[PDB]
Amino acid sequence: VSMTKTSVDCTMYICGDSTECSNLLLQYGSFCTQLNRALTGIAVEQDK
Amino acid sequence: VSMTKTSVDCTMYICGDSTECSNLLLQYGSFCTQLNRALTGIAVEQDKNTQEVFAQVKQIYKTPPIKDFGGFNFSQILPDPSKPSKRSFIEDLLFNKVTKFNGLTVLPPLLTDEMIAQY
Amino acid sequence: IANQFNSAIGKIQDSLSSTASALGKLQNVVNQNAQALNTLVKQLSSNFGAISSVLNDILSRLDPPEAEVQIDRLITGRLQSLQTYVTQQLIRAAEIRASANLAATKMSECVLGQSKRVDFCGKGYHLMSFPQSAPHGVVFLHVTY
Amino acid sequence: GAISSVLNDILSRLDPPEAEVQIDRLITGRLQSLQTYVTQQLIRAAEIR
Amino acid sequence: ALDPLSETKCTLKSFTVEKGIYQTSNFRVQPTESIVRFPNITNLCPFGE
Amino acid sequence: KNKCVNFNFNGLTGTGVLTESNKKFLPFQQFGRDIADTTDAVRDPQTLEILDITPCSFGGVSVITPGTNTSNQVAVLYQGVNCTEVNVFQTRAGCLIGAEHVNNSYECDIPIGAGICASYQT
Amino acid sequence: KNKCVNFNFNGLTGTGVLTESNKKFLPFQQFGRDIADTTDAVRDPQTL
Amino acid sequence: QCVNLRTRTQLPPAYTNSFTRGVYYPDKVFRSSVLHSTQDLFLPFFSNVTWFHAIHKRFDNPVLPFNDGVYFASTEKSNIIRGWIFGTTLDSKTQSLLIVNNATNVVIKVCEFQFCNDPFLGVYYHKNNKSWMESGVYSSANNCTFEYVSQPFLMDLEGKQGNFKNLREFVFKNIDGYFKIYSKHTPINLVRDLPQGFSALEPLVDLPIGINITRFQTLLALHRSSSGWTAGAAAYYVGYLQPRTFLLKYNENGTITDAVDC
Repeated sequence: VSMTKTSVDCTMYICGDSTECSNLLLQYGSFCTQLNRALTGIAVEQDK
Repeated sequence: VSMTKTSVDCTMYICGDSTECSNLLLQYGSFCTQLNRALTGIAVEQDKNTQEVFAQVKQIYKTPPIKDFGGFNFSQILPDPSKPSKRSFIEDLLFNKVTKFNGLTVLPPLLTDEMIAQY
Repeated sequence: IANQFNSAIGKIQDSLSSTASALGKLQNVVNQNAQALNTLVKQLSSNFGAISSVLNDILSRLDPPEAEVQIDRLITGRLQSLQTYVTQQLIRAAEIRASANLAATKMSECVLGQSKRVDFCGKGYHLMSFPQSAPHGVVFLHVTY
Repeated sequence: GAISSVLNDILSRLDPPEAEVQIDRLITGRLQSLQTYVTQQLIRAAEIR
Repeated sequence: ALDPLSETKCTLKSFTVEKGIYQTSNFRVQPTESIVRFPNITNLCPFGE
Repeated sequence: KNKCVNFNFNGLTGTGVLTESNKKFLPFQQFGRDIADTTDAVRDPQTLEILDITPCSFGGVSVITPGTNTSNQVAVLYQGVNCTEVNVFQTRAGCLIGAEHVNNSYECDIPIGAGICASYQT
Repeated sequence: KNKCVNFNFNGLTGTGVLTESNKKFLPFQQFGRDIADTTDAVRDPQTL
Repeated sequence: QCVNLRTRTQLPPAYTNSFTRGVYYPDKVFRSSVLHSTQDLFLPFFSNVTWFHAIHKRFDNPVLPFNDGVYFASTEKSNIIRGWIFGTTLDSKTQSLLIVNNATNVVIKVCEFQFCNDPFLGVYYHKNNKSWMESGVYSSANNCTFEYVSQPFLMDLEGKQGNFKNLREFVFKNIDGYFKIYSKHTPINLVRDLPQGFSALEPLVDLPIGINITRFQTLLALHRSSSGWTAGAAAYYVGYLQPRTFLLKYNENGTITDAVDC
């Protein structure tokens, strides 16, 4: 019926609390926000 | 039932009038071609999804003028001929409650809204 | 029974003419496609590790062999933006198809006939159902005893 | 394809002009690793749906 | 490039073609002129001095 | 104006069609952008006038044909464009050339879009 | 100990909760690791 | 030059609030009925801003820093506040800037100006033909490298007591050598320190000077009908910016109407 919810911050997974790596990631665009929307949309479906 | 039909020119989106970009893009192969196949395949499904639902009848049936149904009033769901689009009151309320250049074009649907109301 | 039917019809006009979140299933489809398209266009302003996002600014500042390296970064990033968009729409096109096959199944069992299936053609004992069109979808008015 | 898999090992060892080339390789690899995960979960969730 | 019927056969990679509709290319209007606009270039220095 | 041309302004470049507009720029504003951070207007630097930047026309090209066994007569569709290059009929899908329009209605054999279809007959 | 802090244990950079180890170890061990190849523990170079 | 003015007295470090003041157009881009964000230097709303006052024994004009840009809200009954000093050392040792309003035009110069212990705009000889115009700023200038004059306008320095009616807000920062200014003019009813409202600040100029700046100081108008100078009645606020993320609500006609601090 359901699956285990998950949520993953793109930054901490890639840039382990590094300001340099983070600033290099902003120029890659909204790839991070898209991934958080998808996982959040999955978790909401498990409750429905 | 359906989604918006879209198509994206993979060359125009990446290489915005840049022959230098196009010559480099050719070294990636048919990555450009495969994307237009998937979106084209999606667009054909949105027309089948509409035919599978509404086109369940082989012939059109019309409502009679003498609307004597034993006290049942189907006026709010039957089409209003006074409107330009021959839709019902409820069909109009549902439409009101609902609301570029970089190679991105929107294809129209096969069946227009007037055709759906006829079914 | 006729007065009960005509009165229930009137309550629908009161609901759909005032409530906005009733058609959230259809509005989420429109908003989902719009965000994916706007997100696809906003990624053109991204550099992907290059000196700039614009090709002419790269071509009008740098040499060919230095620009071909940086131009390869925009292509690699912009190409992934399409795969991320096409792969999503393929999944969105599967949820819409299962919902469409369902609606085609309900138009046959509920409208074209009387269904003994519970909670498939409305809550209660199903008598008949009337369909209504809508943008990118369909509405069923399920009459029940 | 980088010198090391750790981030601080490159941050404390190489300069930004030389580290930026290395950190970009990790991001391209670690970013695809997420897209492969999120894409598969969306397909798995469709079976659960 | 002889006719659109041949552009189809090159797209499908088949000398034979079945009935239907087939997307072959992307029409694009090529620009005619090239406008250049810049504000007035007055306020020159008196180099004759 | 009213012509697909290239743009090289004081601090902006691009390509498109340029027309007048009713937009109210401020005295210090040079150009505007849309919701998607894409340019759609510009103030001429030598004349304080606002000008809309319409994109140049583009669209996919698709052919309408029966099978090769039947014949080789073919029609052509230019998606999402009025008739510009030029037996021709405008639709909500685009400028259709190579096919005749009829006031009669028949069954759909070759879909086009917006309620239009095609077929090879007498 | 028992505090989120930055550290440099003879080059073993990182950040996290340092606390006493209730785990065994080899005589020649210098540190430990988890399944993720992440530095899970460390030996101080001055007080082993 | 070196003599400290008779009306010199040190005011304390007061503080007050800021409802939504310190909001400007970060670029010359037009928008219409949208809501776009930005990442630039602004004032955090509801922050602590220093307050300063003047009156005919308390003359307030000290040295202040210019770390990451500043903000001005010059309440003015009589346009007492005239100009602003900028630079690092603020003397003939190295290049520095001056922005002087001589009641006819915004005179700007960049020279190694000679520093005084308390510069001011001297307005003397009010016995006949006062005229409330220009007449102890500096004493030498060398190696001037820049100049600028603005549109023609007319300001007045006639004394007026009581509470304020007009307010002129200004902004000052220097990024990559370019010195940017934003400002406006609006009336008010100064019932309190500052008003609880919102209004955007438009750009004024953009000078490609190309120097380092770390401090500044204000210039005020003194009457006299260095010791013998009548202090003025005025009040001015000071702020300091920070790199915060904001939202900007543009109306149909392109005028900003509201904003949000993220």
